[PDB]
Amino acid sequence: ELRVGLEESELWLRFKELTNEMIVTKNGRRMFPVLKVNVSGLDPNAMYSFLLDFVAADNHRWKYVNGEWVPGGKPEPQAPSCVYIHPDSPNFGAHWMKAPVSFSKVKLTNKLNGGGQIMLNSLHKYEPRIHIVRVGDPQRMITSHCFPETQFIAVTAYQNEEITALKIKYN
Ligand SMILES: CCN1CCC(Nc2ccccc2F)CC1
Repeated sequence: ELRVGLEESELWLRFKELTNEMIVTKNGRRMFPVLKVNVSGLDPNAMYSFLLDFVAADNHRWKYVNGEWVPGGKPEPQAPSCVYIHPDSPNFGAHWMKAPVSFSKVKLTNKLNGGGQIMLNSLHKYEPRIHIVRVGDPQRMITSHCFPETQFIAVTAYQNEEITALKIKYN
């Protein structure tokens, strides 16, 4: 049976209970925490690519008011559906299962300025989503896992001083 497990879930949860925030910039910013998963039940012999995208969680934006995140207006038009290809792609099931799959290099941006960055809209809540794509499959079979522990709001600057502090503490 295919299982994809979130690594460092108790670290994600510490951020999620404050409401998690990820910085977006012109040139793109790496995430902290880093999204990492453990995989079992792939065909060790088969070849697969790992994809990461970010799903919009709400039909509204958010605002940090009196130390509380609250609904903050109508959404911006959906961000362009950007997909990040894990740099080990394509590779054997055995490769993906022998050690946690780490998306350490992905960069979140608020400007389309290339370099395989992911464009997100400031003050919008997103949920990371990993896809496993079997290579050479005439059926183009894909599997999708969502990680609700990893939800965050995209921000141009941290709003919660406690998130600023957690980021420095654990990073
Ligand atoms: C005290 C509770 N806390 C335990 C440690 C933390 N884990 C963690 C910290 C830094 C790097 C990697 C990690 F997994 C998750 C929650």
